[PDB]
Amino acid sequence: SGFRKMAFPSGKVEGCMVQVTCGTTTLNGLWLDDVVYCPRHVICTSEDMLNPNYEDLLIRKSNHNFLVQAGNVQLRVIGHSMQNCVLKLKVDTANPKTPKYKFVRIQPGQTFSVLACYNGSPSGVYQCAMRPNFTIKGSFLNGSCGSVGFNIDYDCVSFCYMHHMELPTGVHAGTDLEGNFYGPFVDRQTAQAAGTDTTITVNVLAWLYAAVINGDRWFLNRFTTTLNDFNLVAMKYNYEPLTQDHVDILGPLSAQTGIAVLDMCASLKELLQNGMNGRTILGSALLEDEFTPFDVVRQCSGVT
Amino acid sequence: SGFRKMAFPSGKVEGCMVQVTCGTTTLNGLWLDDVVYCPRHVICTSEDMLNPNYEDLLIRKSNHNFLVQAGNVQLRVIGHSMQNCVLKLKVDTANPKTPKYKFVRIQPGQTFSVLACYNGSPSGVYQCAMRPNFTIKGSFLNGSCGSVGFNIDYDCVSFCYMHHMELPTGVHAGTDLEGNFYGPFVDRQTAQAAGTDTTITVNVLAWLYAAVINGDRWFLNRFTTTLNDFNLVAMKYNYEPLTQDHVDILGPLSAQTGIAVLDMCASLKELLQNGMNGRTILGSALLEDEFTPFDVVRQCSGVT
Ligand SMILES: *[C@@H](CC(=O)OCC)[C@H](C[C@@H]1CCNC1=O)NC(=O)[C@H](Cc1ccccc1)NC(=O)[C@H](N)Cc1ccc(F)cc1
Ligand SMILES: *[C@@H](CC(=O)OCC)[C@H](C[C@@H]1CCNC1=O)NC(=O)[C@H](Cc1ccccc1)NC(=O)[C@H](N)Cc1ccc(F)cc1
Repeated sequence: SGFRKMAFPSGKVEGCMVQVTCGTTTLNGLWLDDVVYCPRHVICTSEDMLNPNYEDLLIRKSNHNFLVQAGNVQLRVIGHSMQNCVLKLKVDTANPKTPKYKFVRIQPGQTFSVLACYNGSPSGVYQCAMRPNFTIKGSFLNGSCGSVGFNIDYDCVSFCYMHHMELPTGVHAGTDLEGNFYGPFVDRQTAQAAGTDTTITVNVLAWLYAAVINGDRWFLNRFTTTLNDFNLVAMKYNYEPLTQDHVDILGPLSAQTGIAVLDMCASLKELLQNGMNGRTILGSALLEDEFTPFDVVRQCSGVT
Repeated sequence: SGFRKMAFPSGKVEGCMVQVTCGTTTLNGLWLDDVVYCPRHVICTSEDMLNPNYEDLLIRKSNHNFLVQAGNVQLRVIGHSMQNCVLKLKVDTANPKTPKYKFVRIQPGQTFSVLACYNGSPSGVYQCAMRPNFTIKGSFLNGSCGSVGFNIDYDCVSFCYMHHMELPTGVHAGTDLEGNFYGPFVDRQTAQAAGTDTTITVNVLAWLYAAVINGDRWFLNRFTTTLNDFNLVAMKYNYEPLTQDHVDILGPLSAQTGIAVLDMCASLKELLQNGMNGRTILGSALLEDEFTPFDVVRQCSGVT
């Protein structure tokens, strides 16, 4: 029993992290086979911030202008190209520690693990959700760009995020590993705003199931509701509408606990309208929305 | 910016995890050089658990009663012995992935990362604190015994915890890697109770500094206090006394924010006496006590 913010083991990703330096600028890269992927803003200076001419900046760069180090050991760059907002540096040594991997794009509300790195050295691992406004509430400092987010599906590492920037509101934005931003963001220093965020309803319901599995049941009465009645309340509290698909994905948790999905919706409706009245659920005094149904299963079942 | 529950990168520990089977009973082991360490209750059956006579059980077994697997490769056992509550199985091959390591015994209030494993396969990593009552609030299912906790100091893995059992209250108990339990617990299935738990004051103060660094400042007041005055309030609310060494460990956070520790104590005193009033600190409606001053520095400064 117990429930924690649990990340995937990070070893397979740690072995792929490198440092990329161009001029005075250093950030992280992801070394897979004979290519290093990193944010293309490594080729910028301060003069280029508002309107970087990335093609111009890259044409002026040779392979020798890129300094790639793995564990502070230099790899030699033998080619360079741009894909969207990512630079792809071909190196003359393939990474013998490359895991089976895929590049995936995650959907809003889904979670991933982030390996926070500085100067090619991993600092820590934590769990993040892609918010409905396509930002993440990460933990990143200067030097962290090129850190990646990932999930492990079976034995495949599914890379889904590469870190690029922090908005003034303290949230984070980045790309998939093909260099396309999540959300309405660009890698130039225009003033950019995220949309109003909302609460990920299906994930709150999943977390309430995790509480029931762990014995924290005080919020469970034998109440039930309809999907439409629940959504009329959810919207008053800035919760995402619940669809029948979301109901379907909660099936395994409903199956384990014996609590129908719309009964849990009724419990959540009561928690929203009346509050938690000083009580905690799974150690939190707020309703938590960064655990997916799969996250709860995997933690409450022991998948490896 | 940002602040998450962040674990250490787990790759150096992943390479040490093995599966140990004795008859029908399987759990995890830690493979370092040519020794595998695991909980000694692997040698037990149902009737042993009231009062396992572990010396008898161990001496009557042969090396061939132990099946150790690193992935799918079998490691032949060439000796078996017991140190306190840990079994040491000498194997015929040294682990080629053995990191620099130490076995350390951590003090109450300190944090560590847990690599939760099943059948020798890592499943996830999360951060834990040793509670003042010498239990941990972990996330463990059947098959997780032998999972370890650790910190990474420089490039040395400091192993501090190996998982053995769950108390009826839902909290967890285990040993250091010398096989000595934290707290008064024993590896017998008997009614065992943890003493009252208290809140780790120095950690709450570190988390309030993390909040200020991240721009949450509403709870700051203009007052100061003394260690003696504050400690009268701490004991009213079941907080651990604050020591001068705790004040000094907070100095790096005081230096970064310009808020004296005793000023922060005065702010915490008001939070304990009035609560939060439907406001939040770092996205929580409770005072969080599982981040040490170092965890905040390491995260808010980018230690790798
Ligand atoms: C990574 C840059 C790096 O490591 O390379 C050289 C050391 C860094 C990460 C953030 C710093 C602090 N916390 C972070 O998450 N990113 C930047 O500094 C980023 C560079 C950039 C990226 C894309 C367009 C323009 C500049 N700059 C910023 O994050 C600041 N906040 C400026 C900014 C940029 C874009 C916005 F929409 C708002 C604000
Ligand atoms: C690990 C055991 C394992 O993997 O062996 C393979 C068959 C497991 C971990 C707990 C399972 C569910 N969540 C956990 O954390 N440990 C046990 O099952 C443990 C075995 C044991 C260990 C030491 C003395 C006696 C039995 N048994 C228990 O944890 C239950 N809760 C019984 C118990 C034991 C000791 C106490 F103080 C209170 C309750």
